Amino acid sequence: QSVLTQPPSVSVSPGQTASITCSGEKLGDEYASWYQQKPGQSPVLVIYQDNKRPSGIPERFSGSNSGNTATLTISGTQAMDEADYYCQAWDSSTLLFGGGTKLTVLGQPKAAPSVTLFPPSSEELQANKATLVCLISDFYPGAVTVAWKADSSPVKAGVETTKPSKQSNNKYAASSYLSLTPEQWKSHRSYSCQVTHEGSTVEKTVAPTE
Amino acid sequence: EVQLLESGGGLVQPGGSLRLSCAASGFTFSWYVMGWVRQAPGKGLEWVSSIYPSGGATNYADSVKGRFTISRDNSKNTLYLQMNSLRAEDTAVYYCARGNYFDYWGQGTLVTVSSASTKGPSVFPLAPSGTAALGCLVKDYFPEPVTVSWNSGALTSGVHTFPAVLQSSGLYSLSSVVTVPSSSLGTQTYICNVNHKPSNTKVDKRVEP
Repeated sequence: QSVLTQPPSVSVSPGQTASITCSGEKLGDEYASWYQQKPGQSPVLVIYQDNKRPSGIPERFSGSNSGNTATLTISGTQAMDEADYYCQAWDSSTLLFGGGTKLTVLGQPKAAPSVTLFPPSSEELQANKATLVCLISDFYPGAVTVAWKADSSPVKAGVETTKPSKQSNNKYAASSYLSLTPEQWKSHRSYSCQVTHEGSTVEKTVAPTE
Repeated sequence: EVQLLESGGGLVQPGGSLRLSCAASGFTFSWYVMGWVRQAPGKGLEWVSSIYPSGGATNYADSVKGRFTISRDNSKNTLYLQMNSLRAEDTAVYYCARGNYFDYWGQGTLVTVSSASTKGPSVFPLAPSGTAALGCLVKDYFPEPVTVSWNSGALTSGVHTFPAVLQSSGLYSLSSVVTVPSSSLGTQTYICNVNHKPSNTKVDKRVEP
């Protein structure tokens, strides 16, 4: 089957005009459309039939079709335009999408994580398990490294960590879960969650409660 | 105005069958092309199928051809997607969308094709201690999604629900927390409302200091 390829990522400085390209076999003999998808959101049609905007879509969205290439153009780019952008083409018989282009808007301020570490609930402990929860929110850029300590020693099993995911305010979130027995938890004086973000480390510590 | 509302999502076994619906209003249904577009978690969009105004003709993507059946009922303003011989590849959020160029979209229902059992989450309070963070752990469930809210919907600001983890056990776990003035911890109650439709798990849980 035919492919529609898009750049997997595009970066633009604020106020400049984003350009997102779409190409495949025969795209100039076809109509191109484009969709904006924000995190946690349904797609939104921004351009159809190469270069028409639906009512409601701003004029700073433009589309063109030449060569074997469709191109989506966004002027006055700001951070609230960060999103996945999908080209699409019919004709034909089938409906082809592109793999999507991630639109990075540069110049967003670095933001350190708010971290919150939680001890197991009394209830879970009566249920004869234990779960430590490390919540990492509002950080930018979206890379964190997360380490766990029992007292002063690293924990090398029982750790479950999410990758970072873009919150609707363009900052990032992550979580990490350390599973233990009540005994393991009660042994040590404390557990720590250690999150390192862009060279700097935030650490939190809880203890059994007694 | 334009309403596209879906149903029918959930867990299904490989080789099993499942039917999705899309209930529509706000526009003259029988005049529009409709179709389905799906999106597997953290991956890209893919056309599934489309169907003419009259329902007299259909088109399919190669990967679902033979296995899916799109149909419509123009009197009840409903779109269907019969899904048979399900394969793990069919696991995706399924989007309802109107017309030649997908100009309106539903919110999507998630379909999960696995051999595995549903499992209800266990839900535990996450206790705190200026500001204080209290929260709820939604542990060990399958498949997605869960909904979490606070004080039966009433509490909405300061509320953050985290994306889940897929543990190597193949179960999910997630949390949701709420920031509150610490002073209010004495004179205000907090209960998290957690729903997991595929296992009929509904839980309330107070979070106390």
